[PDB]
Amino acid sequence: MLIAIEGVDGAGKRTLVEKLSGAFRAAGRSVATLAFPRYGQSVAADIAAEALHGEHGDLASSVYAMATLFALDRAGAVHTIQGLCRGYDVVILDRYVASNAAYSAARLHENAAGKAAAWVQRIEFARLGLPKPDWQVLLAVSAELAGERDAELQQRTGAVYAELAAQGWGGRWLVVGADVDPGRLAATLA
Amino acid sequence: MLIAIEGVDGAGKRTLVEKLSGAFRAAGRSVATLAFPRYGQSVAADIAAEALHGEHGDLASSVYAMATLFALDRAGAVHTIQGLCRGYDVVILDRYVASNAAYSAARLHENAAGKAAAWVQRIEFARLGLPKPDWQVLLAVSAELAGERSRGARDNYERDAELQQRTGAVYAELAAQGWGGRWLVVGADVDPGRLAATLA
Ligand SMILES: Cc1cn([C@H]2C[C@H](N=[N+]=[N-])[C@@H](COP(=O)(O)O)O2)c(=O)[nH]c1=O
Repeated sequence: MLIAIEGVDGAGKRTLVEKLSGAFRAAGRSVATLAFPRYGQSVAADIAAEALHGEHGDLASSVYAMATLFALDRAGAVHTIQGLCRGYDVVILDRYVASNAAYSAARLHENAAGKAAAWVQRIEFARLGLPKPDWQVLLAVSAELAGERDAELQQRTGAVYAELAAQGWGGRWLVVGADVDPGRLAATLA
Repeated sequence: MLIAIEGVDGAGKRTLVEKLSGAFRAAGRSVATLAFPRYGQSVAADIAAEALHGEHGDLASSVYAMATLFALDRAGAVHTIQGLCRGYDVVILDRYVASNAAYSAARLHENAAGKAAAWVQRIEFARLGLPKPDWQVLLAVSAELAGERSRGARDNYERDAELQQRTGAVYAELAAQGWGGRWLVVGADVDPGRLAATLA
């Protein structure tokens, strides 16, 4: 089973990944995780990060260029993902293909049913061969709550996410809070 | 030996690569050739091509983004360029790192002393560790003649007549200062044998 954990930055994804992993193991299943972007593991991911820090000229000014960088990063992890999927019962990804769909649309002031989100599916899932996640778990957080733990882009990204999940973008979604009961979540995703 | 053929679009590089390839084979030197972008062999390349034809939203509008896809295309070809360099006496590349430096600077109305050229330098050679070619051969040609060759669809770069002229100008500067290594500037009527003899 392939599970993607999605949400805005500061939503609490890294932590929810561990908890959900802990719950699945307690239930007698093996679990491997992988996080994106794979900083330090792929040039695409490292250039994207740098671009976001004001490097590489006008690269960051292009929504589709940034999106492509994050996709090329995932493309280079296909062999890894396929490996984890053959060895472990559950593979949990800290951010996946929907992160590109959500942030790209938000930067373009589009919505989940827009072109950028449609484009992400055609590119990553079919052309690059990234496995479509069985479950996409949205750790939804309001703009207000996120602030506590780029606001406008972040807020709009949160909105695209809420809609992506409601529309079953790329598959079945589940919305949860950071406090969600690990054991109940694992049982629901079994 | 690694030789890179450079020039603007329609300059007639493809041909020169064939002719030079022959001269080398005649002189008893096995030759292999590779062209960039490696269409059909690199998703970065394929996407770059489609982006110049108006696809992938605002991709092509970023000078550095396009340069990056090409740089990433070549990076994923490092092992191959080395595999060729080992199995043949001469490797000929149809466009290489310099293409990226000339076009990127041209798109920015910059010259060889600009940031784009230096940026290309660091990321491709230094960071990505692309093998520096022993020879960079600039195939100079008339801007009028080159443009007509292409008019006879064309992507956003080919339709840009001023881009192609600035690209030629920057190219000449690159070769003139030995950007990235030793260059050789030739005309369309250059004799293959003579050139091959010179290069090797
Ligand atoms: C993995 C991923 C991240 N991103 C974004 C969200 C983030 N924006 N900020 N700041 C940025 C870095 O995300 P991380 O903080 O999780 O590394 O890139 C995408 O746009 N698409 C993707 O596929």
